[PDB]
Amino acid sequence: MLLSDRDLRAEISSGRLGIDPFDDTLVQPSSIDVRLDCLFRVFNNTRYTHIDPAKQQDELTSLVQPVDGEPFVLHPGEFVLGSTLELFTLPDNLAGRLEGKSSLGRLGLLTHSTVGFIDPGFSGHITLELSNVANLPITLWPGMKIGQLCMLRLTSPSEHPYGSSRAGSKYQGQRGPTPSRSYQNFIRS
Amino acid sequence: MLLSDRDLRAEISSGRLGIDPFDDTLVQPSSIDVRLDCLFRVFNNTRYTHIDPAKQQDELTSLVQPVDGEPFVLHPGEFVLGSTLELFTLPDNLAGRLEGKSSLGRLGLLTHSTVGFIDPGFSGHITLELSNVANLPITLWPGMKIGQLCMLRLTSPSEHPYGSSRAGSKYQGQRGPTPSRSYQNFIRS
Amino acid sequence: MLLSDRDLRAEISSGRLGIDPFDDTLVQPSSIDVRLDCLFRVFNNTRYTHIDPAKQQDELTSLVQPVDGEPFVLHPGEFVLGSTLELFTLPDNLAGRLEGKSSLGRLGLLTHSTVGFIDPGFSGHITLELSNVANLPITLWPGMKIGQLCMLRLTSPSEHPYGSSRAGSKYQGQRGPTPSRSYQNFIR
Amino acid sequence: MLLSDRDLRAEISSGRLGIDPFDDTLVQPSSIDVRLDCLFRVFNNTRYTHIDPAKQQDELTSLVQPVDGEPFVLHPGEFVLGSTLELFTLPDNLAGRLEGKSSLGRLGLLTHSTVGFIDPGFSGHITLELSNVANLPITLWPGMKIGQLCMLRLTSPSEHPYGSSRAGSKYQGQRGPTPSRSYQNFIR
Amino acid sequence: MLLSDRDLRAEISSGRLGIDPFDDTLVQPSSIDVRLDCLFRVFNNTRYTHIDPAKQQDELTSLVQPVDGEPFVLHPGEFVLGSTLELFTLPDNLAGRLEGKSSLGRLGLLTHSTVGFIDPGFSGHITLELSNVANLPITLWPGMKIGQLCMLRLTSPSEHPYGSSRAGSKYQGQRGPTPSRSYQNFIRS
Amino acid sequence: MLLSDRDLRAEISSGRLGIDPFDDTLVQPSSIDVRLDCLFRVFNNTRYTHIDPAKQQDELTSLVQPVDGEPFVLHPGEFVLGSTLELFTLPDNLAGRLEGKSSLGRLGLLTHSTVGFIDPGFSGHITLELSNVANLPITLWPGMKIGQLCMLRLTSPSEHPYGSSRAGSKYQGQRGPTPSRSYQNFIR
Ligand SMILES: Cc1cn([C@H]2C[C@H](O)[C@@H](COP(=O)(O)OP(=O)(O)OP(=O)(O)O)O2)c(=O)[nH]c1=O
Ligand SMILES: Cc1cn([C@H]2C[C@H](O)[C@@H](COP(=O)(O)OP(=O)(O)OP(=O)(O)O)O2)c(=O)[nH]c1=O
Ligand SMILES: Cc1cn([C@H]2C[C@H](O)[C@@H](COP(=O)(O)OP(=O)(O)OP(=O)(O)O)O2)c(=O)[nH]c1=O
Ligand SMILES: Cc1cn([C@H]2C[C@H](O)[C@@H](COP(=O)(O)OP(=O)(O)OP(=O)(O)O)O2)c(=O)[nH]c1=O
Ligand SMILES: Cc1cn([C@H]2C[C@H](O)[C@@H](COP(=O)(O)OP(=O)(O)OP(=O)(O)O)O2)c(=O)[nH]c1=O
Ligand SMILES: Cc1cn([C@H]2C[C@H](O)[C@@H](COP(=O)(O)OP(=O)(O)OP(=O)(O)O)O2)c(=O)[nH]c1=O
Ligand SMILES: [Mg+2]
Ligand SMILES: [Mg+2]
Ligand SMILES: [Mg+2]
Ligand SMILES: [Mg+2]
Ligand SMILES: [Mg+2]
Ligand SMILES: [Mg+2]
Ligand SMILES: [Mg+2]
Repeated sequence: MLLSDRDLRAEISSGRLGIDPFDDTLVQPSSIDVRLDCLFRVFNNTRYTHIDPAKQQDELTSLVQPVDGEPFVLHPGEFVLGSTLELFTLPDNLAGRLEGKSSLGRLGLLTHSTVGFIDPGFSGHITLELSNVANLPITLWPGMKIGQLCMLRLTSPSEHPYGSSRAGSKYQGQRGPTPSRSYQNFIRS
Repeated sequence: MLLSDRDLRAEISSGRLGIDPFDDTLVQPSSIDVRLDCLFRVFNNTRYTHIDPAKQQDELTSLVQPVDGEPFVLHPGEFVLGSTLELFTLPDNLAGRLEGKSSLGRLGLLTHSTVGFIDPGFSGHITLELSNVANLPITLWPGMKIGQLCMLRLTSPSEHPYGSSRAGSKYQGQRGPTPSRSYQNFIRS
Repeated sequence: MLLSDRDLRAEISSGRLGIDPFDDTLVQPSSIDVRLDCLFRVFNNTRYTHIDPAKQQDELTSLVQPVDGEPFVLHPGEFVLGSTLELFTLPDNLAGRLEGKSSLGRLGLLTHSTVGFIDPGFSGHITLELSNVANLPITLWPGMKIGQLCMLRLTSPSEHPYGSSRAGSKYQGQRGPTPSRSYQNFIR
Repeated sequence: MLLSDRDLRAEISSGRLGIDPFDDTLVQPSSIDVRLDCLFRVFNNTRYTHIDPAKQQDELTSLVQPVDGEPFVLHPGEFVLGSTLELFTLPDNLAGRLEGKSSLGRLGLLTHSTVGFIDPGFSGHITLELSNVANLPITLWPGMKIGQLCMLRLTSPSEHPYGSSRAGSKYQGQRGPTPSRSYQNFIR
Repeated sequence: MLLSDRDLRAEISSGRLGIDPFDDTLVQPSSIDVRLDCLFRVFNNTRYTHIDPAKQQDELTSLVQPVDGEPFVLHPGEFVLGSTLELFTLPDNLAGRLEGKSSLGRLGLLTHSTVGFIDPGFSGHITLELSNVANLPITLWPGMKIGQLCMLRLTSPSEHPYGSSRAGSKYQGQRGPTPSRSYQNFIRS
Repeated sequence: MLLSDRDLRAEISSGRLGIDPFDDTLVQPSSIDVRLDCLFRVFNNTRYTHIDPAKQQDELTSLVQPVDGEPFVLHPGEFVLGSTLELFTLPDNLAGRLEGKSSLGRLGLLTHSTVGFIDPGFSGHITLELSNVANLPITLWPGMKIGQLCMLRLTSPSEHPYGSSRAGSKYQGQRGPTPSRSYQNFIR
C-alpha cells in the first residue's frame, strides 16, 4: 500500500515521518522530491590494487566540496558518492523506496544504482551513488532536486527495526556521503 | 498492495486503467509486458561541451528511425532514448512501477535506468533509457517486448494527481522518445 | 502491502514461502538478505559479431567456478551472471522484489540491474546480473551476502501463476546462472 | 638520415617537396608543424552490426563541419577522422613520418593512430585519426597545429613509388577526411 | 638512412635480411607489408587482481584459434595479442620499425602498443598488440595484411646484437603470440 | 642514419649527448633504456567542464608521489603524466625518438601518447603520457625501465635548435611531469 500526497503530509505534520528541512512544495502526487547536498566522495586512491568487500579500506575515497556557487563536474563513466540535504526518520511501520527523477535519467545521470530499500526505523541522511552514462560531463548543482522518495505501508510494525541491535545495522544516524562498511560482520564460504 | 493478473484485467476492461493498444496475451501473473516503439533519440551532438540540467539544451539529441524490417543497433556503452508502443492512462488511485525483463537483462540490455515511478494520473507514452553493458552490440527489433509494468494501490486517491497544475508536471501527454525537460522550474543554491 | 520480519518468518515456517537453505539471522526488518553462489557465466565468446535477442546464441557464455577459497574477480566495466545460494518458492498470492545492498552499492558493485520482479508461483534459484562501475576490480567471495528480497501482498491470488502454461514462462525451476532464453516465443 | 630545418627549406623552395599552403614559421628544428582542417568524419551509423575490413562499408561515417568560429568537440573515448589543411607531395627519394605534438599529447589528445609512414611519391592531404583519452571533452579549433612531419632520406630512389600501378595504392590524391578503402585488393 | 624497395629486395635475395615465407608482391615503395597469423592471446583470467610487471603471471592469457575460415572478433575496447605469419631475421647492421596500415587505422584498429623498434640481430615472429577503438567489433581474418615494416641503416654494426648475452634479451626466437617476460631481470628503486 | 650502441657510447663519453645519471648497462643494440621517475600528475579536477588547448588550465592536474617503496597504481582507462629519471641534453646535429618497451606493451601499458620526436638542442627531463588498456590495474614501480630512446643523425646541424628564440620552444629545461603549455602562442 503506497502513500499518496494527502497521507504523506499527514505523516509529516503528525511527526511520525521526519523530514528535515521539510518543504511543502516538494510533495508530489505519490512521493516527495529530495535534494542534493554539497559534499561528495571521489575514488581517487592510487595505493590499492583492488576492492575487497571483506576488508575495510580506509583511504579509498576523498571528501570533496565544490567552491560555493560552483558545480561539481561528473565525468562520463565516473562514479561518486553524494548525500541528501534532508534527514529522514522513518517510523517502524513504514518502508521507503528511493528512485531517480525522469528529467535527469533522460540526461544520462544514474542517481542511485541497484539499491532500493530504506528500512523501517532508519534515521539519517541518504547516501547517493551518482553515475554518468552520457558522453559529456554533467554539472551537478548543490541543492538541486536529485531523486524522490515514496512510502510503503508494512503489514505490521517491524519487530526489530533498523538500528536495533538484533538487526546489526551499519549506518544508523549517518551524516555525509558515508563510505561502505561491508567489512563489518562480513560472512562467506 | 500489488494488483494481480485478475485485478489488472478488471481495471483495463472497466476503462479506469488505459492501455492502447491493449493485447490480452501480454498480461503476466503480476504485471503486463510492454513493447518497444520504432523511434529513438541518439546523443550525437558535437557543439556542446557539457550537460547542464539547469539549461535547456535543444540539439542534444537526434531523432532516428530504423528502416522498416531492420533493427536499431545499440553499441556497447552507448545510451539512447526509446518509447513504448502503448499509451498509458493511470487513474488517481493507482501507481505504476516499470521494470526490465529478465530475458534481456541476461543479455546485457538495461531498460529502466535509475528511475522507477509512474505517477497517479499520468497519461502518455513512456520514455525508455536504453543502455548496453555487454561487449557486443545488441540489435533491438521494434515491436519486441522490452519491459513490464505493475500497479500498486495507493492508501487513498491522489489529492493533486500528475498533470494537475499544483504538481507542476513536465511530461503530461508525451508522445515519442521525449528529451529531458529538467530546466523547467529548476531549483539550486 | 509489504511483509515485515514478523510476517516473513510466519510465511517461511508455515511452509508457504520456501527458502532453502534458510537461515534465521538473515531476516532483516523488512526483507531477507541473500547469498552469492559459486558459479558464474562470463561473456568471452569470440565468434559472434552481435547479440540478437531473437536468436538463441548458445556459446555466448562460459561457466566459471572459482578455485575453492579463492575469489571471483570482477573487472571494471565487466558484466557477469551469478546465482543465489538459496532456492526460492513463492506462493501464488505473494510477489517478490530483489534489490542490492547499500554496502556493496557504495563500492561500485551493481547486483541486479533494471529488473525487480519475481513472479508469484516462481520456483528456482535467482540469476544475478553483476556489474562493476568503480575503477578497481572487485573480489567477490562465494557465500557472501549479495542482495536482499522483500515480499509484497497481491490484491488477490494469481489466476495463472508463474510456470503455468498460460503464462508461457521460460525459467521455472532454474538452477545455475541461466543464460537468456528470449528467443523462445519472440515477437516483433 | 633525417632532414634538418636547413635542408627542409631547401627541398621546399627547390620545388621537390610540396607543401601547400606553405608557411615558413611552421618549420621547426627537425620537422614541420601541420594544421587541422575543418572537415571531420564521425562514426554514427546505426545499421551495421560490425566492421569487416574485407567489405566496403559506405555509410559507416558522416561528414561534419563546425559552424564557422566554433570548435569541434571530441568526447572522451570518441574516435573521429580529420584532415590536414596542407597538401603534401613527396618526391621518390624521401619518406615522411607523421607524429603528434607533445603539447597536445599532454592534454590526452591522440592525434594519429598507430601509423606513421608517408610513402615516397605520395601526393594529397593527410587523414588523421583523432582520439581523446582524457576524462573531459576537448575542443579542436580548425587551423590549429595538430601534428608535425619530418623527412627521411632513402638509400636510393623508390623503384615503384606510391601511386604507381605496381604498388596498388588506394589513396593517391586524397582530399578530405577519407574513409578506409581496405576492401580494395583484400587478401586472407 | 631508410631502405627503399630496390634495396630491400637486394637484402632479401642476398640472404642477409630473412623473411619467411617471403612474397615479392608485398614489397611497398619504402617498406614491406606483413600478415596476421592465426593464433591469439586473450586476457580472460579471473584469479588475478592486478598486473605487476615485476612478477611472472602465468595464467594471465589464454591461447585461442579461430575455427578455420572463421574470423577472430575483436570487441570495442578489448586488447589481444597476435603474431605475424612471417619470421624475421635481421642482420647486425639494420634496424626495423613496425607500423600499422592506414586502411586499418581508419577503421579503428590499433595494431600495436606504442612499441616501434625491432633490434639488430633479432630473429623470430613478431608479437602484435591488437586493439579496437571504434564502437563496433572488428572481424580479423587470419592471413590478412596487418601492418608494415621498414628498415633503417645503422651508423655501424651493433657491437652486442639482440640475442647476445650482453644484451640480456628476452624474446630471441619467439614463436606464437608470446606473453610478456618483464619479470626477467626486473629493476626498480 | 641511426646510431648503434658503439656510436651511442661514443657520443656520451665525448660529452656531446648528455644523459644524467648515465648507466652503461642500459645501452641496448640500437637504443638506450630509460627509467621512470617518482612524480606523477593526475587529472582529478572537478571544476572544469572541458579542455580547451587555447586556454591555460592551471588546476587541471595534481602532483602525486607514491609513498617510498610503494607503487603507483594506474587504473584501467586512466591517463597520467610521468617523468624520466634521466635528464637528456641533445646536440644540434642529433634527433631522438622515444618508444615504449615491448615487455610493457604486452601487459597493456601505453607509455607515451602519439608523439615521438625529441628535438635537436633539447635539454631536460622527458614527460611521459602513461595509459592503461588492460582490464586490470597496473602497478608502476619508480626507477623501473619504462621506455627507450634512439638517436638519428641529421643531414646537417639545426640552424635554429630547440630552445633558441626563433623556434619559440615551450619546454626547454623542464623538470617534473610538466603540464601542457599549448596556450602559449596558440594559432587558429
Ligand atoms: C528480477 C529477476 C527475476 N528472476 C526470475 C524470477 C522471475 O519470475 C523470472 C522471470 O522474470 P521475467 O522478468 O518475467 O523474465 P521474462 O519476462 O523475460 O521471461 P518469462 O517468459 O519467464 O516471464 O526470473 C531472475 O532470475 N533474476 C532476476 O534478476
Ligand atoms: C520511470 C519513468 C517514468 N516516466 C514518466 C512517468 C512519470 O509519471 C513521468 C514523470 O516522472 P518523474 O520521475 O516525476 O520526472 P520528474 O520528477 O523529473 O518530472 P515531473 O516534474 O514531471 O514530475 O515520466 C517515463 O517517461 N519514463 C520512465 O522511465
Ligand atoms: C537505498 C539506499 C539506502 N540507504 C540507507 C537506508 C537503509 O535502511 C540503509 C541500509 O541499507 P541496506 O541495503 O540494508 O545496506 P546493508 O544491508 O548492506 O547494511 P545494513 O547492515 O545496515 O542493513 O542505508 C542509503 O544510504 N543509500 C541508498 O541508496
Ligand atoms: C616525444 C616527447 C617529447 N618531449 C619533449 C622533447 C621535445 O623536444 C619537446 C617538445 O616536443 P614538441 O612535439 O615540439 O611539442 P610542441 O611542438 O607542442 O611544443 P614546442 O613549442 O616546444 O615545440 O618535448 C616530451 O617531454 N615528452 C615526449 O613524450
Ligand atoms: C600515416 C598516415 C599516412 N597517410 C597517407 C600516406 C600514405 O602513403 C598513405 C597510405 O598509407 P599506408 O600505410 O600504406 O596505407 P595502406 O597500405 O593500408 O594502403 P595503400 O594500399 O595505399 O598502401 O596514407 C594518411 O593519410 N594518414 C596517416 O595517418
Ligand atoms: C615493436 C615490437 C618488437 N618486437 C620484438 C622485436 C624486438 O627486438 C624485441 C624486443 O623488443 P624490446 O622493445 O627491446 O622489448 P624489451 O626491452 O622489453 O625486452 P628485451 O629485454 O628483449 O629487449 O621484440 C615484438 O615482438 N613486437 C613488437 O611490437
Ligand atoms: Mg516528479
Ligand atoms: Mg515475464
Ligand atoms: Mg540489510
Ligand atoms: Mg614542436
Ligand atoms: Mg601500404
Ligand atoms: Mg630492450
Ligand atoms: Mg609513435
